[PDB]
Amino acid sequence: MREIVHIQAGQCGNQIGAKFWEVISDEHGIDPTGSYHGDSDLQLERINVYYNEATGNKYVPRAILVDLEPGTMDSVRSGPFGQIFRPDNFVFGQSGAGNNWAKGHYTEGAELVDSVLDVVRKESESCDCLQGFQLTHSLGGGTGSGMGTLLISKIREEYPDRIMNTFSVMPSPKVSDTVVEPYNATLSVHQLVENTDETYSIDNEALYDICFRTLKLTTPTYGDLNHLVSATMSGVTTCLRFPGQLNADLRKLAVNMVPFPRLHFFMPGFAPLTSRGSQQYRALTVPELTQQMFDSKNMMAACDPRHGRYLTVATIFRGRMSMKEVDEQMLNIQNKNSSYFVEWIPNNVKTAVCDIPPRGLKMSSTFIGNSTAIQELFKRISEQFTAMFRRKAFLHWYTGEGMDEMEFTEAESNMNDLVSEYQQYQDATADE
Amino acid sequence: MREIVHIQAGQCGNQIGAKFWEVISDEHGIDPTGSYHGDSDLQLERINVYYNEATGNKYVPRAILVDLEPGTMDSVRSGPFGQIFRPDNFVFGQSGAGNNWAKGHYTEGAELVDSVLDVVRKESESCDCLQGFQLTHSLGGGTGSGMGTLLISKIREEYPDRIMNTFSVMPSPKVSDTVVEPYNATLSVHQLVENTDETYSIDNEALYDICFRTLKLTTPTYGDLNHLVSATMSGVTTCLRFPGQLNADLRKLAVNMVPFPRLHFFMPGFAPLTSRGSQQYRALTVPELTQQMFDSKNMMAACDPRHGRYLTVATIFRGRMSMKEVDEQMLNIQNKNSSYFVEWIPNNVKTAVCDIPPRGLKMSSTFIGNSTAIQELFKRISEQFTAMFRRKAFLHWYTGEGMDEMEFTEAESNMNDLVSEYQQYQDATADE
Amino acid sequence: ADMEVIELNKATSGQSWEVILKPPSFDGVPERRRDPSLEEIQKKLEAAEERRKYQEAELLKHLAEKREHEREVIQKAIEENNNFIKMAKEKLAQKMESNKENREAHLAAMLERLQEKDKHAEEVRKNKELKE
Amino acid sequence: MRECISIHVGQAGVQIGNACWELYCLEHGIQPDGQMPSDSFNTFFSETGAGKHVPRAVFVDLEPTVIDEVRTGTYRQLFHPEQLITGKEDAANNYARGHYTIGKEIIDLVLDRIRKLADQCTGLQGFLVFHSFGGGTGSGFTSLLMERLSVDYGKKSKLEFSIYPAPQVSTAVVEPYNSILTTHTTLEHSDCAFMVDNEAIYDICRRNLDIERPTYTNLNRLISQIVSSITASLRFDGALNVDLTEFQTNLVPYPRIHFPLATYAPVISAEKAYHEQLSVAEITNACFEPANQMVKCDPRHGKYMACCLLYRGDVVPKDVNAAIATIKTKRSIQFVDWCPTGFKVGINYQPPTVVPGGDLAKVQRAVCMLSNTTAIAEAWARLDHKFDLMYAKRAFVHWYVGEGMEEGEFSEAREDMAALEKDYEEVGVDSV
Amino acid sequence: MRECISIHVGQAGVQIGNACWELYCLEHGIQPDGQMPSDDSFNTFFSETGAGKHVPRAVFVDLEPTVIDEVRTGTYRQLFHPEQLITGKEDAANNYARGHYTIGKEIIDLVLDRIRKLADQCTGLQGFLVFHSFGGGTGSGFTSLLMERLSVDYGKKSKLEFSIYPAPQVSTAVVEPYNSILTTHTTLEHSDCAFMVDNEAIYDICRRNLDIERPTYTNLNRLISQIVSSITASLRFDGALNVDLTEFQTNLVPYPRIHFPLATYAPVISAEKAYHEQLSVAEITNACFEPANQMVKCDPRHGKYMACCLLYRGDVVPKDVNAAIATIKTKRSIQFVDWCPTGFKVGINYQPPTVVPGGDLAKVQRAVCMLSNTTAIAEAWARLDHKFDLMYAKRAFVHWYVGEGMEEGEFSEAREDMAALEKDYEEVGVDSV
Ligand SMILES: CC[C@]1(O)C[C@@H]2CN(CCc3c([nH]c4ccccc34)[C@@](C(=O)OC)(c3cc4c(cc3OC)N(C)[C@H]3[C@@](O)(C(=O)OC)[C@H](OC(C)=O)[C@]5(CC)C=CCN6CC[C@]43[C@@H]65)C2)C1
Ligand SMILES: Nc1nc2c(ncn2[C@@H]2O[C@H](COP(=O)(O)OP(=O)(O)OP(=O)(O)O)[C@@H](O)[C@H]2O)c(=O)[nH]1
Ligand SMILES: Nc1nc2c(ncn2[C@@H]2O[C@H](COP(=O)(O)OP(=O)(O)OP(=O)(O)O)[C@@H](O)[C@H]2O)c(=O)[nH]1
Ligand SMILES: Nc1nc2c(ncn2[C@@H]2O[C@H](COP(=O)(O)OP(=O)(O)O)[C@@H](O)[C@H]2O)c(=O)[nH]1
Ligand SMILES: Nc1nc2c(ncn2[C@@H]2O[C@H](COP(=O)(O)OP(=O)(O)O)[C@@H](O)[C@H]2O)c(=O)[nH]1
Ligand SMILES: [Mg+2]
Ligand SMILES: [Mg+2]
Repeated sequence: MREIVHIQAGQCGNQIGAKFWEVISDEHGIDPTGSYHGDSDLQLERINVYYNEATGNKYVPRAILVDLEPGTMDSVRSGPFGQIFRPDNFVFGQSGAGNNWAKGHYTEGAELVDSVLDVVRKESESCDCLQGFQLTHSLGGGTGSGMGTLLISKIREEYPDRIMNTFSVMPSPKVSDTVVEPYNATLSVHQLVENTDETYSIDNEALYDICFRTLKLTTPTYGDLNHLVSATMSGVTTCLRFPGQLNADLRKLAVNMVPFPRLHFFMPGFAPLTSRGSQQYRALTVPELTQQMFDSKNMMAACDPRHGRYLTVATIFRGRMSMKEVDEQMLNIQNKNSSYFVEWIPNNVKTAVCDIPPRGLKMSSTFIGNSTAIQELFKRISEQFTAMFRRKAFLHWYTGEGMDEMEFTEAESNMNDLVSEYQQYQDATADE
Repeated sequence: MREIVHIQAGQCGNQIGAKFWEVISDEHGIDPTGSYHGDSDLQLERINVYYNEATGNKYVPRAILVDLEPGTMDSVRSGPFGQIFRPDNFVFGQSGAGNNWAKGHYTEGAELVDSVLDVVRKESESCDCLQGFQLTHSLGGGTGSGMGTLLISKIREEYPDRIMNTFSVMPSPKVSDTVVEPYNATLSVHQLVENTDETYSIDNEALYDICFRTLKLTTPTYGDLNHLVSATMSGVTTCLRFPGQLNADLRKLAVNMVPFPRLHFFMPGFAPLTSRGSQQYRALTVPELTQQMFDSKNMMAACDPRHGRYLTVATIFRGRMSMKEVDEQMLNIQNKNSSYFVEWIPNNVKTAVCDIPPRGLKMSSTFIGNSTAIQELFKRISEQFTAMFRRKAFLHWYTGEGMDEMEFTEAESNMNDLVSEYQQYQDATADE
Repeated sequence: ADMEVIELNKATSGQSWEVILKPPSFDGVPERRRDPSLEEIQKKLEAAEERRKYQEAELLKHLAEKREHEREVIQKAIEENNNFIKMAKEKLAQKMESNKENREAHLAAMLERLQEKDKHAEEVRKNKELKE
Repeated sequence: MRECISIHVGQAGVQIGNACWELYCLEHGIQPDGQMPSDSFNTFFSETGAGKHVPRAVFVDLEPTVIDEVRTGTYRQLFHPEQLITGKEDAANNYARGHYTIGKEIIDLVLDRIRKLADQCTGLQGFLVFHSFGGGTGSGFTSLLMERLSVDYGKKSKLEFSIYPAPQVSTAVVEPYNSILTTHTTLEHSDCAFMVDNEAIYDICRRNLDIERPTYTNLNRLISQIVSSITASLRFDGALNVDLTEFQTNLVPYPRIHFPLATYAPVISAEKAYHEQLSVAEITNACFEPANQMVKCDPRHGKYMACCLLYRGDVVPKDVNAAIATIKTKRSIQFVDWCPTGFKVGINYQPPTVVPGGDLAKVQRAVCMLSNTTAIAEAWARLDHKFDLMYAKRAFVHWYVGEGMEEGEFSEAREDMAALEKDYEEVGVDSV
Repeated sequence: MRECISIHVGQAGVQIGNACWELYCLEHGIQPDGQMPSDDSFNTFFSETGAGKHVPRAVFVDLEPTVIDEVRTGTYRQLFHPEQLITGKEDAANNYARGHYTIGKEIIDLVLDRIRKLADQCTGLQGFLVFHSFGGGTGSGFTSLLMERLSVDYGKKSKLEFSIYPAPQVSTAVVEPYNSILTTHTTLEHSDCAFMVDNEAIYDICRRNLDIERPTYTNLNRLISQIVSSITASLRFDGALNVDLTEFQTNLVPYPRIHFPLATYAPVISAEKAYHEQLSVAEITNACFEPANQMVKCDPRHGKYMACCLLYRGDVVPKDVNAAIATIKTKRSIQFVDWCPTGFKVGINYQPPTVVPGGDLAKVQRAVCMLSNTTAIAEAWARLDHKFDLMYAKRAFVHWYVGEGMEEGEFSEAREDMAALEKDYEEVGVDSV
């Protein structure tokens, strides 16, 4: 595993993914033309991981922008950086999913599916090495949840020996776009649990709650929620972009993070939490940002870390800080909190220290955790699903698109199976 | 019975044979070119026993230098006496035994065995009347203990009517830290008891015990101890090597020394004991000369002479004095201690007087005894063997080479059989 | 007492005489064979050679069969290695193939689960596509 | 004559290999290409037609950048191209990946280059394999390389240099899985195995070398010193500088019991301590002090089956002999009943050579200890517990099974360790 | 005519041969080539050649060459006829079975077809004079084989031997008593008479008479030669007593088994201790009965006598000899057996006592030799048998003999002969039927 092809899906996915490319570029030092402008030599550290070596001094990003609506396909190019992406990979859709999973995964998706699954074998075949493919998609709408999972299933069928990484920005009723969201999510979670090697669970409720309460924005905008969302993506992809030698590969991450196939949903945690395009900051030192892994107020997935047990943890430290103290204080959050870390997986918490920090943040901490507490997120979605499904409400939007009632029953069943699996290893003890 | 063929085996055997040759050539009067330089004409008519009549005013020694390692084959020729030996008599292999008997007697030995069996063929065919064969080999290592006994067995099969003489410089834990030594020795002692007509037991514990106390040196190497063995060798090498008629033949010695076939291991005794550096000069008297070679402190085999009984004794005197007081002391040391001489073998102690004598110091005496006390030496080796063997330690080094577990059990059994045989005649009385 | 002289003989280069001091005290009666024969001496020597040349020949019996035993033990040293190296390749080639037909079987089992989805995405438009 | 092939496999194998070749060349005075104008070192480094010193080593890693770092770095072109073998994608810290998956593609190619260096040897002894325990290649590929070499080379020697996993230094959660899996498949193969615990060495370059955060450069600089001490005896010839294969015999009494314990003294940093010199007696008792050893365990609570003491430079026998007497008297070092013997001593002429741009200080005398102790089982016991902890719930097992591995292969591997622990437990017992 | 063939076997036989023949050259005047300066009886030991030289009628045999090569390189090389000296390659290594059964077997036929040719030059050969050691391999192995073959090849021809009894004081092997007993048992019936010479007895009359502390075989044999060249008195030169070798069995040997006389010689003179008075009879006649001047360690003060032969060399008149006998007969510890009388067959030879010019023994005007068959000789066999029984009890060195093809029973049979012979010498001392 050596080079990653990025895919953007739907309104959310295309916006979060663009804002990711917007923040990832200024870290490495790439201008909106494609060319490099960075200070040192340690930024273009085998850039062939996210950026494709273009016809000259240029470095075009290896991203495939996909959406069933032209609305998001005439927005980011007029905005910041957007001009950078290759023209051909902009796979447009004139029709639309209309926040319906069945339309996105079956009807409208089928026409554009084979079209997008020809623009990547003209990107991955041009890759002298290949890690896999990472997808930025929402689980609430129609294009991200529907079509996104369809590409996931199609490329897994075509490329079985690669890692399927995902940025699953799942729905919340606190920031909902549609009533049908629990149907869309459950149907895609069922697809995710079976077809992805690893997934970053980006809970909209968590983003909203850190915006509304911690950041204290009376009316949180998508941009505000996406700002923290991108800041989390930079922090996570850090290893996959710099010479850290600590699960810096897509496979090495999975083998260090997933102990059981179905339990591959990661609860991301970022610190410090910053207000979009502002913050002068007071700056948090090594001890001040270590313990913020147990504080749920720093979780990007609305699940209390102390409610469950950490199966595997990947801690990333961005910025200049003595690594000697960084591990020392990272050690104290174990010997004083041993209850929340599974005894049966020795040295399960792994630390990484880099030189490249995020946007305005001089020093940051990013906790990729595989906590059994994520069951709370799926419980919420299942509870939201069983509410409408007990009423067998809005089902005619899906059944009319060709779908079956049983197709929902398995998607639901397989999800409550996953919750019980997460509870299974939470209640599990190393005997003695 | 007028010609002999010398064979050198392994590091020890070659680093002793060359030292025996550099002392005996100097004893007669032959320079390192091959030519003669000696004073008189009396020591001349006896060189034909150990030296070959060469193509001119020179004499080449009848020696076959054998070793599986080239280390000892590029050492003595660069030193003092080495180029004197015939070039085609330097039959040496490249891949050594590695202090393993099974490797030397079976594996690495087999390839070079038939090769040396052709060198000994040529030298003995060029012999008018061959006496026998004498081998200088150690019992601790692999080449001497292993290959040496293999030549012994092969020669005995090819030349059944010749005497097999040996200088068996057997191992001690006081001088060498190699662990397998008791295995190497026991396995070769079993070969020696069956395939040699006569053997000089050179106990390295005895010459190690000849260190400082009243021996002059705290820090030895090997050469300093090799000084004593070459002096003991040159001490024996004055019977069938000089005009004197005593045991002036290899067979005549055996018929006068071995009363029972298996009891052919001789405890050599040399006096006066001199250090390699310091000199006694104008000292040592005839009654004091007789007194030394009958006590433990002068024995070349670490066995108390008063702990057993002398079956047969061969006393050699290198000193131009009157043979009256030389034998007057002989028939007075035994009347005082008649207990340590078997009554059943009349006049068992035989004296020899030669008219040279040495060059270093006018007084010299060598004793060849067949004492039942030698059982103590074999007991020690058997005790050292049964320590490692009782649990089967290091046996894989031998079993892996093709050897069997039973092969050790017979070698051990046959040796404890020899100790009981030596005790048998020790407890034997001329009563009934 | 008398010293009686008999006077033996007389010659040019020496003479001799017998002397009897005292008379002899006594006078009385005591006062298969076929020895030696060549055929018996050459018989006892032939028989001596018959056992001497036997003992040395019988010595070669214990030496020649022991030598061809060292030949079988060194032969065993290689044939035990050859029957180990055969077993080493026998296990490896079987285990390497075992892992081949193990992972190539799950790959087909994988592309069955995510192949039956295409059958479901064929039954959907069959359940859909309605102009009525 | 007596050549030795050094095979370096994985990130640890390559990096510890390049760190010691840096010292090996400094032990003679070789330049970064092969320049050393006006021996015994030709055993580890061959000679070309041009008149330069070509290496008789081979570096293999399924990932390129590690080997690329040496083919572009400081010690460049002292080697030819053929022997620095590389693949594209790594074994992603998975045994099955390095053994069955990626390793299979490179196995025949390494076992094609393997003889086109072995054929350039007049008579090679065997191999020196350098590998990690927790790495994908260091475990997977080494095991396959060892298995296949036993068919390709047969009974030939294999002396491995295993790197025991430490939690503090950068690792993977699956390291004990890879550790147990590799040893089980390398017990019947590999004649000797020198283990080096990263924790034990991390401790001394932090407690004796005062470096709070030591990098692999500092880590390997210490490893190199012990490997250079273990070797040397075959790379040089002193007065009585004992060969490793000769005392391999003294160390390995049973085929499975081939794990010696490495210890080194003195361990002093370049800063301060110009004074005091360091006495001959102090370093000898430091060998028994559990602080200065390469593997974490207590030899105080365990039985000694062997004890090989290796010395460097400024050392005299009388001071060494007295230093051994002080450990026999003042200390209660429980030696096993079946061997006495005791210690196998070996003094080397070469002074302790240090890296000029390194951290360690130049000393007059250095000592290395080999000793086969029952206490090594305590290191296996740590590994087996961690394995049984993860295996109980089958954590990360799916990653191995996915690469074609059988679930029973794990239980069989643990059964070998369960038998080997019993084997080390049995050898202490003592007979009636 | 008469004649005498001298067969020398082993190292002792040969070295004692080149001692007798030297004192057989200076008596006559025969110079090292064979030429004579010139009674009528010297031809019994020397044969006239075509060229003119006098070749001695003898044969030297040893399984080892260097000992006979010593004579072949010596001044008397041209004396003995070039092919006369027979040699083998390897010795009998002080083993009876080696010299008798194995290495001797290869040379046996060659020696008796050689004696054959020197015996054909005799016009009525008397018999043989065999010279051998008791302790060597050859001499006590080959001699025995040679003797049993001379009895088949020559029949009823009288052959006498000169055995060299082993002494611990000179050279010696541990197995000497084994070789001693084995040879006598097999050579007893094939020998008409046997003169034993104890090396100890002659070694204990050189320091105390010739004044030589550590003597060599040259000094030892120089004395032996004098007694052998006193035993051959009338054989070498026309006398009256012992004129033929059959005239040794008649006067001495009373029974086939009892054939061991005791040799004695006087005077024992050196050339160092100034110049003393020429002491004749009644001074040297009593010296014959003094056990000091004897060749065998025996005490005839207890052993019952059989016969005597007082042999003289020099100018001695019968009148003073019978006057010397009268002085010795008066009160002495000597007694004869009942049946055999006190009859000494005294003989005198006019010839002067001849000595080696480059030797140590001095020229005397008169010399005396005494042949006496005494019971006391058994305590020289008793010495040997005890040493044999001591070693054979535990079978020490027996494997060396058995190895050369010998039977273990051959030892017990040999001891049984000595056990019978000891009884034979013992039973003689009884009165009388
Ligand atoms: C190669 C033969 C030799 O003559 C014998 C020793 C080795 N060499 C070189 C000198 C030497 C010695 N030791 C060395 C260590 C390293 C480098 C060189 C040496 C040597 C010596 O000091 O010369 C004065 C020596 C060695 C030993 C030695 C004495 C000695 O001085 C002569 N000991 C007798 C043995 C020894 O094994 C033993 O059995 O004594 C109890 C002993 O074991 C102990 C202490 O228990 C000891 C040291 C005393 C320790 C460990 C094992 N070795 C093996 C042999 C033994 C020693 C002498 C020369
Ligand atoms: N002492 C030392 N330890 C190392 C070194 N490199 C890695 N390690 C350790 O060995 C283990 C990691 O194994 P690696 O060698 O890095 O992995 P690998 O052999 O390359 O196999 P793959 O990368 O999965 O293909 C951990 O204990 C590391 O801390 C090194 O250079 N020196
Ligand atoms: N008087 C005398 N005794 C001798 C002489 N040579 C040897 N002896 C003694 O006779 C015995 C030795 O017998 P040897 O004649 O030397 O041996 P051999 O007859 O040659 O038989 P081998 O050498 O075994 O073949 C010992 O008692 C010797 O001391 C000699 O020349 N004169
Ligand atoms: N953080 C974030 N969440 C979004 C955004 N857009 C939509 N969502 C959430 O995801 C769901 C709508 O998915 P969306 O991608 O917009 O529709 P699609 O175009 O058919 O895939 C709802 O749950 C929204 O709350 C966005 O821009 N940012
Ligand atoms: N006395 C003496 N003993 C030696 C010498 N060399 C080795 N040894 C001893 O003999 C044994 C080793 O035998 P060695 O000849 O070196 O091994 P080989 O070449 O395989 O026969 C050990 O017990 C050593 O102590 C030497 O030169 N002199
Ligand atoms: Mg690696
Ligand atoms: Mg002789």
